Amino acid sequence: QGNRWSQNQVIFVTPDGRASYFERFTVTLQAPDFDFLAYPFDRQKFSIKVDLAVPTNMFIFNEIERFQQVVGDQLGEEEWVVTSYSQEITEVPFERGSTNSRFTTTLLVKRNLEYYILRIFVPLFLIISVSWVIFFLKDYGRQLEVASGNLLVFVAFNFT
Amino acid sequence: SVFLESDLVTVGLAVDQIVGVDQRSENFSVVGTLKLSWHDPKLGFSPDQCGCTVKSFEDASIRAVAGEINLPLPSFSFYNQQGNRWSQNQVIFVTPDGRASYFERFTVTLQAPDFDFLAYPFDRQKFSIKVDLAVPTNMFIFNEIERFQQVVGDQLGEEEWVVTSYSQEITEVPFERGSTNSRFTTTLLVKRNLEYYILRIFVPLFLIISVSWVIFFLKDYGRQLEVASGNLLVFVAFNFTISGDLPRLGYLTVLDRFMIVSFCLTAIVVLISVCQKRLGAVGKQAVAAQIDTWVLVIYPLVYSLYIIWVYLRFFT
Amino acid sequence: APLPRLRLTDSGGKPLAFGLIDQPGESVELNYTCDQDICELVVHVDGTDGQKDSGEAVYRLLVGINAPNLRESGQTPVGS
Ligand SMILES: CCCCCCCCCCCCCC
Ligand SMILES: CCCCCCCCCCCCCC
Ligand SMILES: CCCCCCCCCC
Ligand SMILES: CCCCCCCCCC
Ligand SMILES: CCCCCCCCCC
Ligand SMILES: CCCCCCCC
Ligand SMILES: CCCCCCCC
Ligand SMILES: CCCCCCCC
Ligand SMILES: CCCCCCCC
Ligand SMILES: CCCCCCCC
Repeated sequence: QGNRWSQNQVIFVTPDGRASYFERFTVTLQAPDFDFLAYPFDRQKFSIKVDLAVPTNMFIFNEIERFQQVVGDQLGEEEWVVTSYSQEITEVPFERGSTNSRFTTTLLVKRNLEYYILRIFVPLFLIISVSWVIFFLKDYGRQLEVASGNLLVFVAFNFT
Repeated sequence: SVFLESDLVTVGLAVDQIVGVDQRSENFSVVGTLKLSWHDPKLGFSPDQCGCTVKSFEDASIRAVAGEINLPLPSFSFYNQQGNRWSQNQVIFVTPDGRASYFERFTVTLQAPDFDFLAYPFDRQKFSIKVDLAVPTNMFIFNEIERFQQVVGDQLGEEEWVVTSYSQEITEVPFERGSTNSRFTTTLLVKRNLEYYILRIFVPLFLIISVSWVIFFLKDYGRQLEVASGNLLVFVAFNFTISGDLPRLGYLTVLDRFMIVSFCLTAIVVLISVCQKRLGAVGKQAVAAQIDTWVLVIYPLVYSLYIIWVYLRFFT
Repeated sequence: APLPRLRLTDSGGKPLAFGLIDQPGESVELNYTCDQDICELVVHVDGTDGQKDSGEAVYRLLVGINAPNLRESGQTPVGS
């Protein structure tokens, strides 16, 4: 989606004809497969697809090279946690007929569950307990007043 | 020297202003000046060609100029650059000896995944700026550092980020199509303004907690219940009022943990208050007094133990 | 103020003449004649004998073309 930022872009060739290409990239990718129904307990796939722009009878992806760790480590925490990954070569139909090669990398990801649990669910549980416990009272005016106050507290926490 | 040697480059960098930080995306932006100097007799030159002592090129990169004069020059890049860079006063100038130099004033945004915000707001970070030569070490190598200005310059008024110390260093790193290239690194060590957070957050929180603590001296448990209920709403209101200084990163910091613990204790106060009201209703006032004494003794001990535990697990 | 050094060079820096200190050593003078079809001249005045920070030294410079009586001009600057 839109333009791609590239760094260190180079092609180099030897007298045999052995050639190679390198690029460091930053890119934004469309992903309508996303599905957030189960939020925050949802799980998603981040897939990156590279297609050859030429017919399969001219060029075809044939081997995968692991020149680094596929997903690299970084200091500190991340919002999205990679549980597993994979990399694969396939072939797909091409304009003006025939077929082209495709290389896919896919990351399986989940959220930090402790964040949501501790931040939302425990205070909610305490608020619910507050409205539950007041039914032991036998002075119904106090119970009414505390219920009314607890409802406002609930709304305040919700908008917080 | 039978063996033809390499060219030696003198380099210098100075920072004018840190202009922004993105804590979610993990990058920062900076304004500064860059300077390079070297000597090459192939750049030699005869004054009767122009009647002049200095030849120059303007508003062009080192790569562009190398493609015009068809001689190799020490081109460079910023290693972590994100998007395009804005440049001012860009120039190259050369003498008849072949003594040459480059100048640029820059504004640039740099990726920084090394950031770590667990200890927020008590966290400490590094802003590092890396300049790499785009040519092999056997052609050109950074050899000397020049201090043409103060490395980090002073500005009127306060800043969000305070530089505690800095350093500058030359190293060498592996290069595409083999071999190695030179690297020049400038690193700033930074901390936040602590008085801002302390005065803005922690003192009002302490007063709110004191309000829910002091009410246990009362012996009229209806008043205690009502004040507890009101104080809980006050706590929530203050929390959402300071929500602007609460960055949304997707993981917990120290401050979020303290807020959660405070909220939970404030709600437990209301629960105990309802229990004591019922106990007084049924005619067991002594048990309610004894609960009051226990709460008054216990609660500050719990807060102090939690603070000690946080200090042990996050700062040592 | 101490007497500075004086010299004459073309637009490229090739030296052409140097200043001579007179027997009453309070001024330095220079002289040159034209041989080429077009001559462009540059006058150098420098007091960087050492690294002394003398401060606000100020000198008077008199120059002339086809004016050999520069020592006692008498008339106000004429011509151009
Ligand atoms: C609704 C908030 C949870 C409170 C705990 C409820 C546990 C069930 C206890 C049932 C007790 C009934 C006594 C009459
Ligand atoms: C919890 C807010 C702090 C209030 C100060 C507490 C100091 C400890 C005093 C203990 C007194 C116990 C009397 C029964
Ligand atoms: C979840 C909190 C449960 C508190 C129960 C209170 C018992 C009070 C009965 C008099
Ligand atoms: C700003 C944090 C204040 C937390 C409560 C202090 C309780 C101290 C009891 C001795
Ligand atoms: C370096 C300061 C150490 C902070 C430890 C106590 C944090 C209390 C929760 C905000
Ligand atoms: C990010 C932690 C995953 C869930 C942990 C559960 C602890 C409340
Ligand atoms: C799993 C969240 C609900 C339980 C909260 C208990 C609070 C002490
Ligand atoms: C920016 C001030 C550093 C911390 C000072 C502590 C005063 C409350
Ligand atoms: C008078 C308010 C005291 C606040 C202490 C907690 C912040 C260090
Ligand atoms: C670490 C967060 C705990 C939240 C509830 C504490 C109740 C005393």
